[PDB]
Amino acid sequence: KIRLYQFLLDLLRSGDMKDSIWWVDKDKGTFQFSSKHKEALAHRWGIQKGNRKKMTYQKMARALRNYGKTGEVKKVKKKLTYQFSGEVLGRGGLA
DNA sequence: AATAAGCGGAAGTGGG
DNA sequence: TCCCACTTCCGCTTAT
Ligand code: NA
Repeated sequence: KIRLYQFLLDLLRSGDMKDSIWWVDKDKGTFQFSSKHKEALAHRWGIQKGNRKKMTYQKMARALRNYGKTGEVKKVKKKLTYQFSGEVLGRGGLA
């Protein structure tokens, strides 16, 4: 099963949910979710995973928080805004 | 208050 | 056994 950070990077590449998530500074890997449309994106994550319950943005963000220590995704000091690591960005484009 | 978001411990579930 | 990679639940805090 795909990892959450990869699901998000792939969405940003495809633009399929551009009203729910977007790059802020793609060269730096900063991205942001829509206040009003993030739940639809969270629902898609849960369905992709086949989880028992309906996924919510809150649960998805709780998972994102666990990447802060290992570094794949860090929370930036703006609402609903995060930053991928250089490792995630480089390996992603190469893959 | 109403609404929204942030913080994050802890217990539960997957798939090795 | 026991970690992976989250998921789910819960109580608390901050927004300015
Ligand atoms: Na605010």
